[PDB]
Amino acid sequence: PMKGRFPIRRTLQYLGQGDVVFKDSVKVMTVNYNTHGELGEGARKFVFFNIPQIQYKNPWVQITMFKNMTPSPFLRFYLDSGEQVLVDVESKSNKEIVEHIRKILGKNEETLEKEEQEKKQLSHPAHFGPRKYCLRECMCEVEGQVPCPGLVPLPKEMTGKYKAALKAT
Amino acid sequence: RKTRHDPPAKSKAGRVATPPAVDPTEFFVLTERYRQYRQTVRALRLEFMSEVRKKLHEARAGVQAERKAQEDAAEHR
Amino acid sequence: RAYRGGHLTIRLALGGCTNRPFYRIVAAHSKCPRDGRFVEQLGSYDPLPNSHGEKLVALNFDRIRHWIGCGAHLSKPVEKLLGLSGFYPLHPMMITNAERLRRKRAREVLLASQKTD
Amino acid sequence: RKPTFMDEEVQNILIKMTGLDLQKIFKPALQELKPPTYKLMTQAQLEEATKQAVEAAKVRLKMPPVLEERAPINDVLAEDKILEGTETAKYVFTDISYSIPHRERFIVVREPSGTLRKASWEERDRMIQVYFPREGRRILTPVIFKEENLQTMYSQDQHVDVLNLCVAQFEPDSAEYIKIHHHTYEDIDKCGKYDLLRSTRHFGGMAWYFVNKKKIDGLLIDQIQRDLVSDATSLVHLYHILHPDGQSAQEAKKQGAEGLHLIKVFAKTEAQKGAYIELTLQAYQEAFITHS
Amino acid sequence: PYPPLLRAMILAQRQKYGDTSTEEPMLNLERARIDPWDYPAKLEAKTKT
Amino acid sequence: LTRGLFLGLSRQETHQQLADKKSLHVVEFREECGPLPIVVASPQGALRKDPEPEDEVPDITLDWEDVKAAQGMKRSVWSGLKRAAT
Amino acid sequence: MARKKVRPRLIAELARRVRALREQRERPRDSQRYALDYETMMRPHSGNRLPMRAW
Amino acid sequence: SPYKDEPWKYLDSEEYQNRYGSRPVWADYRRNHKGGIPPQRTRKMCIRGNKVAGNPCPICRDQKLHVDFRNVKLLEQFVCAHTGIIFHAPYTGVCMKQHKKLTQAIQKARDHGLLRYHIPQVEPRDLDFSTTHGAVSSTPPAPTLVSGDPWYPWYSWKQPPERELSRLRRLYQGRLREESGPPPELMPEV
RNA sequence: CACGGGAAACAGCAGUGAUAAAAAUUAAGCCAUGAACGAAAGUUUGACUAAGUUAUAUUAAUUAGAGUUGGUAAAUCUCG
RNA sequence: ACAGGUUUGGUCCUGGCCUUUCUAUUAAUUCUUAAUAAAAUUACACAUGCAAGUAUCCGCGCCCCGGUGAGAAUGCCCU
Ligand SMILES: [Mg+2]
Ligand SMILES: [Mg+2]
Ligand SMILES: [Mg+2]
Ligand SMILES: [Mg+2]
Ligand SMILES: [Mg+2]
Ligand SMILES: [Mg+2]
Ligand SMILES: [Mg+2]
Ligand SMILES: [Mg+2]
Ligand SMILES: [Mg+2]
Ligand SMILES: [Mg+2]
Ligand SMILES: [Mg+2]
Ligand SMILES: [Mg+2]
Ligand SMILES: [Mg+2]
Ligand SMILES: [Mg+2]
Ligand SMILES: [Mg+2]
Ligand SMILES: [Mg+2]
Ligand SMILES: [Mg+2]
Ligand SMILES: [Mg+2]
Ligand SMILES: [Mg+2]
Ligand SMILES: [Zn+2]
Ligand SMILES: [Zn+2]
Repeated sequence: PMKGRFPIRRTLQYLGQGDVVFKDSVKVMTVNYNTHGELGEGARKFVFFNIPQIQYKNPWVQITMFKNMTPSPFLRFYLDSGEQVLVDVESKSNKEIVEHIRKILGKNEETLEKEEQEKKQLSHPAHFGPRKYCLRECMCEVEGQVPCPGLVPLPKEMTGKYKAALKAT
Repeated sequence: RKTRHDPPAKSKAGRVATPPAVDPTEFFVLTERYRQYRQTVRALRLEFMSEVRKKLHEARAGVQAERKAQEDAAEHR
Repeated sequence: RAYRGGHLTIRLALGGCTNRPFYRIVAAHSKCPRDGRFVEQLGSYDPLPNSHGEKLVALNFDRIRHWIGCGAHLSKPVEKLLGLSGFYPLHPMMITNAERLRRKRAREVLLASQKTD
Repeated sequence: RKPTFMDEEVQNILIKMTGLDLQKIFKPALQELKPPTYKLMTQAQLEEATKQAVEAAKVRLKMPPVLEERAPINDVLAEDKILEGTETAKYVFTDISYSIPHRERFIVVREPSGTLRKASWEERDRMIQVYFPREGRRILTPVIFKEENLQTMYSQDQHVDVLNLCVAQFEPDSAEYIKIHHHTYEDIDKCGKYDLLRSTRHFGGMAWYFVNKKKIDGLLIDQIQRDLVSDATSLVHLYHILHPDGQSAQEAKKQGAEGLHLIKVFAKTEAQKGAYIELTLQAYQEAFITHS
Repeated sequence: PYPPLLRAMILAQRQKYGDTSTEEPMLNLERARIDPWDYPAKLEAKTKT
Repeated sequence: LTRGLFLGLSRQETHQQLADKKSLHVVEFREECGPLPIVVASPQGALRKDPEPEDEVPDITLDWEDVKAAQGMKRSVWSGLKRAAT
Repeated sequence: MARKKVRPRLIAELARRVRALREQRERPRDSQRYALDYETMMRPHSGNRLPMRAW
Repeated sequence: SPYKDEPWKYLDSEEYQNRYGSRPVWADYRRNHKGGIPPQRTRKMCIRGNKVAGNPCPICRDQKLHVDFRNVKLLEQFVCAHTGIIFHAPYTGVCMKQHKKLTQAIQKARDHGLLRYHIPQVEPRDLDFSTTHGAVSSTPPAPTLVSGDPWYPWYSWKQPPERELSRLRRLYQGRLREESGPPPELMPEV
C-alpha cells in the first residue's frame, strides 16, 4: 500500500515471514510500555513492528498493549495453568525481544516440522474426488486405464445399448 | 421412495411375497459355509478391536507419551 | 445432516462416468446417499480392464482394519473384494457361484455333445 | 570387504574427480523465468555468496546410488481352484498407507486361474506410480527409451538429459535402469563424448562403471588431454582399490611410484591402448614443463 | 489359519523387529462363539453398566 | 505520455553508475540460476570494505496496485487475457 | 440454534403431551392387536398379510 | 506439397528463405477482429473442404508447411526459446484445428528427443533400498499350501448327511428342487 | 408449530390444466452399486443403471448458414 | 485493462456513458450424424400409473433415499 509510515508491514509476506508460534498453553500477552525516554526505544519498535507478526500466527492468543502506566517496559504472559511469565525489557532491542520470547515460550523447529508433516498427511495422493481436496476427479484420466467417454468414444462392444440390443434378439 | 403417510398401491395391496425355489443339498452346505465364514470374520473383528485398544492405550498413556509429558514439564520449569 | 440412527458402513460409492463405472471404497453413514457425505476415503475400485488387462483395486488396509475394529459394517461386494485380496476369508457366495458356473459348463458341454451326433 | 560405491574411500575420490563448475551446475534451463533480484555486497559478502553457491552445488551433485539387479519376485500366497474361470482378467490389490515406505508395500495379484501371487517388479513399480505419482515418472513405458530415439537423442549430445530422465523414471536396482545406463556408458566411450558428464552429478557413476568393466583407455587419455593429472592419479588409485590382486596394483606397491608414475605402470601392464596412453603422457610431459 | 495376505502381514511384521521364530500364527475362536438364528432373544431393557 | 516515457527512460540508473556511486559490487541473483552470484558490473576505483547498513525492515514506497498483484487479489478479467504477439 | 429472536413455540410441545396421553389412553389391547383372520391370513388391526411359508 | 515425406526439405529450400527468411511464419500475420482486444478463441477451422475462409493462417495459407514431428525447425517457432512454453492460438494466429495439431506434434516430437525441453533433477524414489523385507522376498509356505489342501477346510464341497437332507426336505415341501452332487473340479470349455 | 381450525394435498418419477419469454418418456429392469428385510438361497427399490427427446454446452466429422462493411472495429460496386 | 470512442472555434485537466473479453437463459434465422455433461418458469391445482418392502407369524424400516428454495439474515468456523 501507500498510506502509513511503513507500508511494508501491512503486507501478507511481512506477516508470514515472522516466525513466532506460541504453545497451546499460551493465552494472553499483555505488553506495557512507555512513549518517552531512550530506554524504551526497543519496546516501542517491538510494538510497532513485531506485534502483527506474532498476532498473525497466533490468532487465538489475546494481545493487549498498554501505554504509560509503569515506568519500566515489560511483558506479561498469562498461560492456561495460571502461571504469569514476567519479561522485563529495559534496554533490550527489537530483535532481542523476539529472540527472548521465542526462547522462553515458543515452539521448536522440530515441533513445527512434526505438525506440518502431520498436516500434509490429511491430503492423500491416492484419494479421488474434487480438485480442492484430491488430485484426480474421475479415474479415466489416468494414462493406463480406460479413457473418459466424454473425450474418447468407447467401442460399440462396451456400450450398454448394444448389449441390450443383442439380448433383445 | 414412499413415506409413512402414503397409502399402498392397489395392485400390491392384494399381493404377498413369494419365496423362490429351494435346493436342499445346496442350501445345507451353503448355510454351514455361512457359519464357518461368520465365525472367522467374528474372530477377525475381535482381533481388530484388540489392536485398536492397544493403539489407543499407547496413544493415551504410552511409554513414549509419558516421556514427552515429563520432558515438556522439565523444560518449562 | 441429523439422523435418528444408523451405522457406519464401509461400502462402494459409484462416482464415475457413463458406461465407465468407478467405485470409491469409502466408510460412510448408512442413512447418507451413495455419493453423499462420508467419513474417510479408503481406496478405489476399477470395474473395467485397462490396456495391460488387470482389474485394479485399492485397499487402505490399516485404516480399514482400524474402522472395522471401531465398528464399521461391511457390504457384500466389499467382502468379495477383501476376500479376493487375501485380507479376509473368501465369501461363500463366490464359492457357490463358482460351483453354479461349473454346473453350467457341465450342462453346456453335455448339450453340445448331444446336439452334434 | 569388497569396496562399495557409497564407501568414503571411493566417494572422496569421486567428488574431486568430478570437480566443481558453477557455470555448468547453475545454468539457465528451459523453465518459467522470473525477473532477477539485485543487492549490493562487499568483497567478503561476494565470497560468502560464492561459497554458499558451492555448498548448494554439493546438493546438486548428490550422487544417485548405483545398485545391482534386483531378484525377480516369484511367490504364491494361496491357490483357490474354485476360481479357475469365474473371472477373465486378474485383480491387482495395492496396500496404501502414507506411514509405510514403498519398499514394504504388499502388492498382491489374483490371477484369473484362481491363484494369489505377489506382483512382479514391473507391475509393482507401475502400481506405486499409479497410487503415489511423482513428477517426472510415466506409468506406461516411454517411447524415448527405445534404441532408435535413444540414438537420435545421443546424436544431439543430450546424454545428461538421457541420464536424468532414466534416473527419474526407473528405480536404480531395476533391469531397464541398468541396461539403459550401460548403453549410454558404452556410447560415451565409443564416441569419446566425456565432456557432457565432466561436471554433472553422473560422472562418478560412469567412472565406477568403467573401473568395473576395465575400460579406461579413453578416459585416461581424455583426462590427460584436458590438463588434469590430479584427475588421473585418483582414477588409477580407484583402479588399484577395486582390483587389489593384479599386476598393475602389485607393481605400484613393489616400486613405490609417485602420482605421476602411477599412470605408467597401469598403461604398461593392463591397458589396451598402451601406445596411445604413453604417447599422450609424453606429449603432456614435453609441453607442460617447457611452457610452465 | 489366518488368511494369506493377513498372515504374511504378521510374518513381515515380526521379521522387521527380528523375530526369527517361524511358528505358524493361529487365530483364536474362543470368543467367536455365536448363537443360531433359532435362538430367541430377550425383550427386557438393557442395563448400561 | 511520450514526454514522460522519454524522461523516465533517460533518467535510468546503470548498474555501473550504481557501483561507482556506492563503491560496492553489483551482483545479480537469477531465479533460474539458483543462488549463483552473477556479477554484472564492477565498482571501478576504490572498493569499500564497509558493508551497507542491512535494513531489517525496508522503508520503500510501495503501491497498492503491485501489492494486489503480488497477493493474487487481481480478479479482473482484463488482466490475464490472451493477446497477439509483438 | 440459539438466537435472540427465537419464538417460544407452545403448540409443538402441547402436541407432544396430547400424543403421549393418546398413546396410553388409546393403547391397542394385544387381543385385537394380534387377532387373526384365518381365511385371508390378514391382520385386522395392523393390516399385514402373513408370510406364505407360515400358511 | 511435392515432398510429402520429408517436411524439413522445404524449410531448407530457397523458396522458404526468400519468402520468410530468418523470421517466423507468423511474424507478418495479423489477426482481424472486432475491437482492440482479440477474442480468446480463434477461428475453429478455416479450411472447409476446398474453400478457404478469408485470410488464412501463417502455416495454413501455404500447403508446403506440413505439421509433423520430424521438422524440428518448424516446431521451434511455436515454442519459446527462453521459457519453453507453447505459444497459444491468439499469440500465433493459426486456426484452432492447426493449434491442437501443433500441440500434439510438439508433444510427440518431444517424446522422441528431437525437440528439447526441461529435464529437472529428480531424487530417487526410495530413501533406503531394502530387499530383505517380506513384501518383495518369498514367504514361508503354509502347511495347507504345501499339501495341496485349500486354505480353509470348508472351502471344499462336502456331501451333506442324508438325515439333514431329509430334515430340510420335510420343512421345505412344495419348494423342493432337483438335487446336485459335488461339482466338477475343472471347468470344460465350449 | 400442528392438539385443533381451514380441508382432502405429486415442493417423488412420469404426465395434465392455469400461468410464464421458458416446454424430456404418462417408457425397461433390479444385471452391477446404495438402502430395507430375512440366519439364508433370495425379494423390493421412478434411488440407480441402460436407454427415448432437446444445438443448453465441449469433441469428432458425414454439414453451410448467420452477422457486418462511416469512426470506435476487419471489410462495399452499382441502383431506388 | 495495454486500452479505445465520446464534452469544446481549439488545447489541457477533471468527470460520466458506451465499445473491445468470458459465461448462462429467452427470441429470430439456419440446421446433418454421433459421444459426453445438463435438462431450469411456478411453495398455483391435479385425472391416471408406479414409487416400502421383507418374513414361518413377532418384528424392523416406511421425507431413510429422493424433491424443492417459501420463510429465515438466515448463516460460515470453533468448544
Ligand atoms: Mg450419470
Ligand atoms: Mg412388515
Ligand atoms: Mg408446517
Ligand atoms: Mg404442492
Ligand atoms: Mg410427498
Ligand atoms: Mg413430476
Ligand atoms: Mg401446462
Ligand atoms: Mg429451457
Ligand atoms: Mg408447449
Ligand atoms: Mg412447444
Ligand atoms: Mg420397470
Ligand atoms: Mg442393488
Ligand atoms: Mg439382490
Ligand atoms: Mg451449442
Ligand atoms: Mg444514388
Ligand atoms: Mg462543456
Ligand atoms: Mg428456446
Ligand atoms: Mg436437497
Ligand atoms: Mg424478514
Ligand atoms: Zn471419466
Ligand atoms: Zn487455418
